[PDB]
Amino acid sequence: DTETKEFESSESVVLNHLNRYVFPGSLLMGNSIQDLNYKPVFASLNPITVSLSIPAINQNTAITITNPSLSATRAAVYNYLKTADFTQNGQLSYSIQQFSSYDELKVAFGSNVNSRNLFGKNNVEEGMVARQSGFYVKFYQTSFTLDMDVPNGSLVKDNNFDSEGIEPVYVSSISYGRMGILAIETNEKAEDAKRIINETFNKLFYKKQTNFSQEEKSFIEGADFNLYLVGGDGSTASQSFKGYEAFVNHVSQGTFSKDQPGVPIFCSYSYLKDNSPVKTKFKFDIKRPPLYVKLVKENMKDINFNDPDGGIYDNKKEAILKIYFYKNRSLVPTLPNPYINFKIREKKKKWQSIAPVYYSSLDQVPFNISERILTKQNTLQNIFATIQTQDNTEFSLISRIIRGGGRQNPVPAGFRAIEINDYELVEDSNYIIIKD
Repeated sequence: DTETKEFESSESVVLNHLNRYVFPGSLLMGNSIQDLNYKPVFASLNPITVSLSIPAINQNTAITITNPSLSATRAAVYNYLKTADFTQNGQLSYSIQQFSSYDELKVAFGSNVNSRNLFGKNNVEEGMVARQSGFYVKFYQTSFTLDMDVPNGSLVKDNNFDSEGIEPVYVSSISYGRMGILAIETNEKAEDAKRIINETFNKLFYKKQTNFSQEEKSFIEGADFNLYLVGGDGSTASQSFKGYEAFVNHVSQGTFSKDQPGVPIFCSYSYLKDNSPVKTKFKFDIKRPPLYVKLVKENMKDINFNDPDGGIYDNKKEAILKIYFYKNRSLVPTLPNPYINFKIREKKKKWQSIAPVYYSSLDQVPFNISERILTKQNTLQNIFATIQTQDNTEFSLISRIIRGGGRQNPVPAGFRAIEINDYELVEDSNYIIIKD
Protein backbone atom coordinates (compact mmCIF):
# COMPACT_ATOMS: atom_id res chain seq x y z
CA ASP A 1 0.00 0.00 0.00
CA THR A 2 1.84 3.05 -1.35
CA GLU A 3 1.34 6.76 -2.01
CA THR A 4 2.27 7.99 -5.49
CA LYS A 5 3.81 11.47 -5.50
CA GLU A 6 4.60 13.59 -8.56
CA PHE A 7 6.85 16.63 -8.80
CA GLU A 8 8.55 18.62 -11.55
CA SER A 9 12.11 19.94 -11.54
CA SER A 10 14.02 22.32 -13.79
CA GLU A 11 17.10 22.17 -11.55
CA SER A 12 19.11 19.33 -10.01
CA VAL A 13 21.52 19.17 -7.09
CA VAL A 14 24.97 18.18 -8.36
CA LEU A 15 26.25 15.21 -6.37
CA ASN A 16 29.85 15.33 -5.15
CA HIS A 17 30.91 12.43 -7.40
CA LEU A 18 29.40 13.96 -10.57
CA ASN A 19 30.73 17.54 -10.62
CA ARG A 20 33.06 16.64 -13.51
CA TYR A 21 30.10 16.47 -15.93
CA VAL A 22 28.68 19.84 -14.81
CA PHE A 23 30.05 22.79 -16.78
CA PRO A 24 28.57 25.24 -19.31
CA GLY A 25 27.83 23.48 -22.58
CA SER A 26 28.46 19.96 -21.25
CA LEU A 27 26.57 17.75 -23.70
CA LEU A 28 24.84 14.77 -22.08
CA MET A 29 22.46 11.98 -23.02
CA GLY A 30 18.86 13.13 -22.78
CA ASN A 31 17.96 10.08 -20.66
CA SER A 32 20.99 10.24 -18.32
CA ILE A 33 20.12 13.34 -16.25
CA GLN A 34 16.98 12.08 -14.48
CA ASP A 35 18.80 9.40 -12.45
CA LEU A 36 22.08 11.40 -12.35
CA ASN A 37 23.75 8.63 -14.40
CA TYR A 38 25.37 11.28 -16.58
CA LYS A 39 26.52 9.97 -19.97
CA PRO A 40 28.66 12.47 -21.92
CA VAL A 41 27.85 12.85 -25.61
CA PHE A 42 31.06 13.31 -27.60
CA ALA A 43 30.71 16.16 -30.09
CA SER A 44 32.48 19.22 -31.48
CA LEU A 45 31.04 22.22 -29.63
CA ASN A 46 30.94 25.86 -30.73
CA PRO A 47 32.09 28.82 -28.63
CA ILE A 48 29.79 29.89 -25.81
CA THR A 49 29.19 33.17 -23.97
CA VAL A 50 28.22 32.75 -20.32
CA SER A 51 27.19 35.32 -17.71
CA LEU A 52 29.13 35.12 -14.43
CA SER A 53 27.22 36.59 -11.47
CA ILE A 54 28.43 37.06 -7.90
CA PRO A 55 25.10 37.73 -6.14
CA ALA A 56 26.62 38.38 -2.70
CA ILE A 57 28.42 41.48 -4.04
CA ASN A 58 25.86 42.25 -6.78
CA GLN A 59 28.35 42.11 -9.66
CA ASN A 60 28.25 40.51 -13.10
CA THR A 61 30.49 40.01 -16.11
CA ALA A 62 30.67 37.99 -19.34
CA ILE A 63 33.31 35.34 -20.02
CA THR A 64 33.82 33.44 -23.27
CA ILE A 65 34.73 29.75 -23.52
CA THR A 66 35.96 28.92 -27.01
CA ASN A 67 36.10 25.13 -26.51
CA PRO A 68 33.52 24.20 -23.84
CA SER A 69 35.03 21.89 -21.22
CA LEU A 70 35.54 21.70 -17.48
CA SER A 71 39.15 22.86 -17.81
CA ALA A 72 38.24 25.83 -20.01
CA THR A 73 35.46 26.73 -17.57
CA ARG A 74 37.82 26.55 -14.57
CA ALA A 75 40.42 28.64 -16.40
CA ALA A 76 37.85 31.20 -17.57
CA VAL A 77 36.40 31.74 -14.09
CA TYR A 78 39.73 31.98 -12.28
CA ASN A 79 41.28 34.37 -14.82
CA TYR A 80 38.32 36.68 -14.16
CA LEU A 81 38.22 36.34 -10.37
CA LYS A 82 41.99 36.78 -9.98
CA THR A 83 41.45 40.39 -11.12
CA ALA A 84 37.97 41.10 -9.70
CA ASP A 85 36.14 41.38 -6.40
CA PHE A 86 34.82 38.10 -4.97
CA THR A 87 33.03 36.89 -1.84
CA GLN A 88 34.08 34.93 1.24
CA ASN A 89 30.67 33.54 2.27
CA GLY A 90 28.46 34.07 -0.78
CA GLN A 91 24.67 34.31 -0.65
CA LEU A 92 23.11 32.31 2.18
CA SER A 93 19.72 30.60 2.03
CA TYR A 94 17.90 27.79 3.81
CA SER A 95 14.53 26.06 3.61
CA ILE A 96 12.91 23.85 6.26
CA GLN A 97 10.35 21.16 5.42
CA GLN A 98 8.85 18.22 7.28
CA PHE A 99 9.24 14.74 5.83
CA SER A 100 8.22 11.21 6.81
CA SER A 101 10.15 9.05 4.31
CA TYR A 102 13.71 9.50 3.07
CA ASP A 103 12.34 8.83 -0.42
CA GLU A 104 10.64 12.24 -0.21
CA LEU A 105 14.06 13.94 -0.18
CA LYS A 106 14.17 13.22 -3.92
CA VAL A 107 12.24 16.49 -4.22
CA ALA A 108 14.93 18.42 -2.33
CA PHE A 109 17.55 17.06 -4.75
CA GLY A 110 15.35 17.81 -7.77
CA SER A 111 15.99 14.40 -9.35
CA ASN A 112 15.04 10.73 -9.12
CA VAL A 113 18.13 9.99 -7.03
CA ASN A 114 17.91 7.13 -4.51
CA SER A 115 17.71 9.62 -1.65
CA ARG A 116 17.06 6.96 1.00
CA ASN A 117 20.14 4.97 -0.04
CA LEU A 118 22.05 8.26 -0.14
CA PHE A 119 21.04 8.96 3.49
CA GLY A 120 21.96 5.50 4.76
CA LYS A 121 18.55 3.81 4.56
CA ASN A 122 17.44 1.18 2.02
CA ASN A 123 10.07 -3.98 6.67
CA VAL A 124 9.33 -0.63 5.01
CA GLU A 125 10.17 1.15 8.27
CA GLU A 126 13.83 1.20 7.20
CA GLY A 127 13.28 4.18 4.90
CA MET A 128 10.98 5.95 7.37
CA VAL A 129 11.81 8.62 9.93
CA ALA A 130 12.04 6.82 13.27
CA ARG A 131 11.63 9.57 15.89
CA GLN A 132 8.39 11.51 16.42
CA SER A 133 9.13 14.27 13.90
CA GLY A 134 11.37 14.55 10.87
CA PHE A 135 12.59 17.73 9.18
CA TYR A 136 15.17 18.33 6.46
CA VAL A 137 17.06 21.60 6.04
CA LYS A 138 18.29 22.56 2.57
CA PHE A 139 20.83 25.33 3.18
CA TYR A 140 23.38 26.64 0.71
CA GLN A 141 25.81 29.47 -0.01
CA THR A 142 26.02 30.66 -3.62
CA SER A 143 29.46 32.02 -4.52
CA PHE A 144 28.86 32.60 -8.23
CA THR A 145 26.65 31.41 -11.08
CA LEU A 146 27.15 30.71 -14.79
CA ASP A 147 24.20 31.20 -17.15
CA MET A 148 24.56 30.57 -20.88
CA ASP A 149 23.05 32.73 -23.58
CA VAL A 150 20.76 31.07 -26.11
CA PRO A 151 23.12 29.80 -28.84
CA ASN A 152 22.86 31.40 -32.27
CA GLY A 153 21.70 28.17 -33.83
CA SER A 154 23.21 24.92 -32.60
CA LEU A 155 25.66 24.48 -29.75
CA VAL A 156 27.18 21.64 -31.81
CA LYS A 157 29.35 22.06 -34.90
CA ASP A 158 28.67 18.72 -36.64
CA ASN A 159 25.57 16.55 -36.25
CA ASN A 160 27.83 13.49 -36.68
CA PHE A 161 27.76 12.30 -33.08
CA ASP A 162 26.43 9.22 -31.31
CA SER A 163 23.53 10.03 -28.99
CA GLU A 164 21.89 6.62 -29.59
CA GLY A 165 18.89 8.28 -31.22
CA ILE A 166 18.23 10.17 -27.97
CA GLU A 167 17.68 13.91 -28.23
CA PRO A 168 20.65 15.26 -26.22
CA VAL A 169 20.68 18.01 -23.59
CA TYR A 170 23.38 20.38 -22.38
CA VAL A 171 24.13 22.09 -19.08
CA SER A 172 22.76 25.61 -19.61
CA SER A 173 23.11 27.17 -16.14
CA ILE A 174 25.09 26.32 -13.00
CA SER A 175 25.21 27.68 -9.46
CA TYR A 176 28.43 27.23 -7.49
CA GLY A 177 29.27 27.22 -3.80
CA ARG A 178 28.40 24.91 -0.91
CA MET A 179 25.18 23.05 -0.11
CA GLY A 180 23.94 20.74 2.61
CA ILE A 181 20.75 18.77 3.10
CA LEU A 182 20.44 18.01 6.82
CA ALA A 183 17.93 15.43 8.02
CA ILE A 184 16.75 16.02 11.59
CA GLU A 185 14.81 13.49 13.67
CA THR A 186 13.36 14.68 16.98
CA ASN A 187 11.03 13.10 19.52
CA GLU A 188 9.67 16.65 19.94
CA LYS A 189 6.37 17.70 18.43
CA ALA A 190 6.48 19.06 14.89
CA GLU A 191 5.20 22.56 15.72
CA ASP A 192 7.95 22.96 18.33
CA ALA A 193 10.61 21.19 16.25
CA LYS A 194 10.03 23.44 13.24
CA ARG A 195 10.29 26.56 15.41
CA ILE A 196 13.42 25.45 17.27
CA ILE A 197 15.03 24.44 13.97
CA ASN A 198 14.27 27.77 12.30
CA GLU A 199 15.53 29.66 15.35
CA THR A 200 18.83 27.78 15.55
CA PHE A 201 19.54 28.14 11.82
CA ASN A 202 18.85 31.87 11.72
CA LYS A 203 21.38 32.08 14.57
CA LEU A 204 24.25 29.86 13.42
CA PHE A 205 24.00 29.61 9.64
CA TYR A 206 22.85 33.21 9.07
CA LYS A 207 23.97 35.42 11.97
CA LYS A 208 26.97 33.24 12.94
CA GLN A 209 25.88 33.48 16.59
CA THR A 210 25.73 30.68 19.17
CA ASN A 211 23.66 32.12 22.05
CA PHE A 212 21.20 29.23 22.04
CA SER A 213 18.61 28.80 24.76
CA GLN A 214 18.64 25.64 26.85
CA GLU A 215 15.57 24.58 24.87
CA GLU A 216 17.51 24.79 21.60
CA LYS A 217 20.59 23.18 23.18
CA SER A 218 18.45 20.30 24.46
CA PHE A 219 16.87 19.95 21.02
CA ILE A 220 20.32 19.69 19.44
CA GLU A 221 21.72 17.22 21.97
CA GLY A 222 18.68 14.94 21.69
CA ALA A 223 18.20 15.06 17.91
CA ASP A 224 19.46 12.64 15.27
CA PHE A 225 21.35 14.35 12.45
CA ASN A 226 22.17 12.99 8.99
CA LEU A 227 23.84 15.43 6.59
CA TYR A 228 24.74 15.19 2.92
CA LEU A 229 27.06 18.07 2.06
CA VAL A 230 28.12 19.10 -1.44
CA GLY A 231 31.46 20.88 -1.47
CA GLY A 232 35.18 20.45 -1.25
CA ASP A 233 34.48 18.88 2.15
CA GLY A 234 31.56 16.85 0.80
CA SER A 235 31.31 13.08 1.05
CA THR A 236 29.68 10.80 -1.52
CA ALA A 237 27.17 9.64 1.12
CA SER A 238 25.45 11.22 4.10
CA GLN A 239 26.94 11.41 7.61
CA SER A 240 25.07 10.47 10.80
CA PHE A 241 26.16 12.27 13.97
CA LYS A 242 24.57 13.24 17.30
CA GLY A 243 26.40 16.18 18.85
CA TYR A 244 26.07 19.89 19.56
CA GLU A 245 29.69 20.63 18.68
CA ALA A 246 29.26 18.36 15.66
CA PHE A 247 26.09 20.31 14.85
CA VAL A 248 27.95 23.61 15.20
CA ASN A 249 30.84 22.52 12.96
CA HIS A 250 28.65 21.30 10.10
CA VAL A 251 25.87 23.91 9.95
CA SER A 252 28.50 26.66 9.98
CA GLN A 253 29.12 28.80 6.90
CA GLY A 254 31.81 27.66 4.51
CA THR A 255 34.49 29.89 3.00
CA PHE A 256 35.27 30.69 -0.64
CA SER A 257 38.38 32.07 -2.32
CA LYS A 258 39.84 32.71 -5.75
CA ASP A 259 41.56 29.31 -5.57
CA GLN A 260 38.51 27.45 -4.18
CA PRO A 261 35.54 29.48 -5.50
CA GLY A 262 32.84 26.89 -4.78
CA VAL A 263 31.75 23.64 -6.43
CA PRO A 264 28.71 23.06 -8.70
CA ILE A 265 25.77 22.69 -6.32
CA PHE A 266 22.80 22.82 -8.70
CA CYS A 267 22.44 23.08 -12.48
CA SER A 268 19.83 23.41 -15.23
CA TYR A 269 19.66 21.89 -18.70
CA SER A 270 18.51 22.89 -22.18
CA TYR A 271 17.78 20.78 -25.25
CA LEU A 272 20.32 20.73 -28.07
CA LYS A 273 17.44 20.54 -30.57
CA ASP A 274 15.79 23.92 -29.99
CA ASN A 275 17.79 25.34 -27.05
CA SER A 276 14.58 25.15 -25.00
CA PRO A 277 14.66 24.64 -21.22
CA VAL A 278 14.47 21.13 -19.78
CA LYS A 279 11.90 20.12 -17.16
CA THR A 280 11.33 16.59 -15.88
CA LYS A 281 8.13 15.22 -14.35
CA PHE A 282 8.98 12.70 -11.63
CA LYS A 283 6.78 10.07 -9.98
CA PHE A 284 7.76 7.97 -6.97
CA ASP A 285 5.74 5.79 -4.60
CA ILE A 286 6.00 5.99 -0.81
CA LYS A 287 5.18 2.65 0.82
CA ARG A 288 2.80 3.60 3.63
CA PRO A 289 4.48 2.72 6.95
CA PRO A 290 2.74 0.29 9.31
CA LEU A 291 0.40 1.27 12.12
CA TYR A 292 0.89 -0.27 15.56
CA VAL A 293 -2.01 -0.44 18.02
CA LYS A 294 -2.05 -1.44 21.69
CA LEU A 295 -5.11 -2.11 23.84
CA VAL A 296 -4.73 -0.84 27.41
CA LYS A 297 -6.94 -0.70 30.49
CA GLU A 298 -6.82 2.59 32.41
CA ASN A 299 -8.58 4.15 35.39
CA MET A 300 -8.96 0.63 36.76
CA LYS A 301 -11.26 0.32 39.78
CA ASP A 302 -11.81 -2.82 41.88
CA ILE A 303 -14.93 -2.36 44.02
CA ASN A 304 -15.87 -4.79 46.81
CA PHE A 305 -19.38 -4.49 48.27
CA ASN A 306 -19.11 -6.93 51.18
CA ASP A 307 -21.81 -7.99 53.65
CA PRO A 308 -19.99 -10.41 55.98
CA ASP A 309 -23.06 -10.37 58.25
CA GLY A 310 -25.25 -11.75 55.45
CA GLY A 311 -22.74 -13.92 53.62
CA ILE A 312 -22.77 -11.96 50.35
CA TYR A 313 -19.63 -10.48 48.76
CA ASP A 314 -20.01 -8.53 45.50
CA ASN A 315 -16.77 -7.73 43.65
CA LYS A 316 -17.01 -5.57 40.52
CA LYS A 317 -13.97 -4.76 38.38
CA GLU A 318 -14.11 -1.94 35.84
CA ALA A 319 -11.79 -0.02 33.54
CA ILE A 320 -11.77 2.40 30.61
CA LEU A 321 -10.54 0.59 27.51
CA LYS A 322 -8.14 2.58 25.34
CA ILE A 323 -6.20 1.89 22.14
CA TYR A 324 -2.89 3.68 21.57
CA PHE A 325 -1.41 4.30 18.12
CA TYR A 326 2.28 4.09 17.23
CA LYS A 327 4.36 4.46 14.08
CA ASN A 328 6.97 1.85 15.05
CA ARG A 329 7.62 -0.82 17.68
CA SER A 330 9.47 1.78 19.80
CA LEU A 331 6.07 3.24 20.81
CA VAL A 332 6.62 6.56 19.03
CA PRO A 333 3.09 8.04 19.15
CA THR A 334 1.32 8.64 15.85
CA LEU A 335 -2.05 9.94 14.77
CA PRO A 336 -4.07 7.03 13.33
CA ASN A 337 -4.44 6.75 9.58
CA PRO A 338 -7.82 7.58 8.01
CA TYR A 339 -10.32 4.82 7.21
CA ILE A 340 -8.80 2.18 9.48
CA ASN A 341 -11.49 0.21 11.34
CA PHE A 342 -10.10 -0.76 14.74
CA LYS A 343 -11.75 -3.96 15.98
CA ILE A 344 -11.97 -5.01 19.63
CA ARG A 345 -13.12 -8.49 20.62
CA GLU A 346 -15.37 -8.77 23.67
CA LYS A 347 -15.58 -12.39 24.87
CA LYS A 348 -18.11 -12.66 27.70
CA LYS A 349 -18.36 -15.45 30.29
CA LYS A 350 -21.65 -15.29 32.20
CA TRP A 351 -23.11 -17.57 34.85
CA GLN A 352 -25.62 -17.43 37.68
CA SER A 353 -27.38 -19.62 40.24
CA ILE A 354 -30.11 -18.74 42.73
CA ALA A 355 -28.32 -21.02 45.21
CA PRO A 356 -24.63 -20.79 46.16
CA VAL A 357 -22.54 -23.30 44.22
CA TYR A 358 -19.20 -24.15 45.85
CA TYR A 359 -16.80 -24.34 42.93
CA SER A 360 -13.13 -24.74 43.84
CA SER A 361 -12.10 -22.69 40.78
CA LEU A 362 -13.63 -20.51 38.09
CA ASP A 363 -12.26 -22.94 35.49
CA GLN A 364 -14.93 -25.37 36.79
CA VAL A 365 -17.98 -23.11 36.20
CA PRO A 366 -20.24 -24.03 33.23
CA PHE A 367 -20.08 -20.61 31.60
CA ASN A 368 -22.43 -19.36 28.89
CA ILE A 369 -20.12 -17.75 26.33
CA SER A 370 -20.88 -14.90 23.92
CA GLU A 371 -18.58 -12.91 21.64
CA ARG A 372 -18.82 -9.65 19.71
CA ILE A 373 -16.49 -7.17 18.02
CA LEU A 374 -16.55 -3.43 18.67
CA THR A 375 -15.52 -1.21 15.76
CA LYS A 376 -13.88 2.21 16.13
CA GLN A 377 -13.29 4.45 13.10
CA ASN A 378 -12.54 8.08 12.22
CA THR A 379 -10.13 8.75 15.10
CA LEU A 380 -7.58 11.02 13.40
CA GLN A 381 -7.30 13.70 16.11
CA ASN A 382 -5.34 11.96 18.89
CA ILE A 383 -2.66 9.33 19.45
CA PHE A 384 -5.19 7.26 21.40
CA ALA A 385 -8.90 6.50 21.48
CA THR A 386 -11.33 5.30 24.14
CA ILE A 387 -13.34 2.12 23.47
CA GLN A 388 -16.92 2.30 24.72
CA THR A 389 -18.59 -1.03 25.49
CA GLN A 390 -21.62 0.07 27.56
CA ASP A 391 -24.43 2.63 27.49
CA ASN A 392 -23.94 5.90 29.40
CA THR A 393 -20.31 5.32 30.40
CA GLU A 394 -16.76 5.13 29.07
CA PHE A 395 -16.04 2.39 31.63
CA SER A 396 -16.20 -1.27 30.62
CA LEU A 397 -17.03 -4.09 33.02
CA ILE A 398 -14.05 -6.41 33.33
CA SER A 399 -15.42 -8.63 36.10
CA ARG A 400 -18.46 -8.96 38.35
CA ILE A 401 -18.52 -11.82 40.87
CA ILE A 402 -21.06 -12.31 43.67
CA ARG A 403 -20.55 -15.18 46.11
CA GLY A 404 -21.25 -16.31 49.66
CA GLY A 405 -23.39 -18.78 51.59
CA GLY A 406 -25.81 -16.28 53.09
CA ARG A 407 -26.65 -15.50 56.70
CA GLN A 408 -26.26 -19.23 57.31
CA ASN A 409 -22.63 -20.15 56.60
CA PRO A 410 -21.57 -16.53 55.88
CA VAL A 411 -18.30 -17.69 54.30
CA PRO A 412 -16.67 -15.79 51.40
CA ALA A 413 -17.24 -18.92 49.32
CA GLY A 414 -19.86 -20.31 46.99
CA PHE A 415 -20.99 -18.72 43.75
CA ARG A 416 -24.17 -16.85 42.81
CA ALA A 417 -23.36 -14.81 39.68
CA ILE A 418 -20.28 -14.40 37.47
CA GLU A 419 -19.81 -12.13 34.46
CA ILE A 420 -16.32 -11.90 32.95
CA ASN A 421 -15.43 -9.84 29.87
CA ASP A 422 -12.09 -10.39 28.13
CA TYR A 423 -10.92 -7.80 25.61
CA GLU A 424 -8.28 -7.89 22.89
CA LEU A 425 -7.55 -6.34 19.52
CA VAL A 426 -8.74 -8.16 16.40
CA GLU A 427 -6.19 -8.70 13.64
CA ASP A 428 -6.64 -6.41 10.64
CA SER A 429 -4.83 -5.85 7.36
CA ASN A 430 -4.16 -2.17 8.17
CA TYR A 431 -2.50 -2.40 11.60
CA ILE A 432 -0.17 -4.58 13.66
CA ILE A 433 -1.30 -5.39 17.20
CA ILE A 434 1.04 -4.88 20.16
CA LYS A 435 0.10 -6.92 23.24
CA ASP A 436 2.17 -6.91 26.42
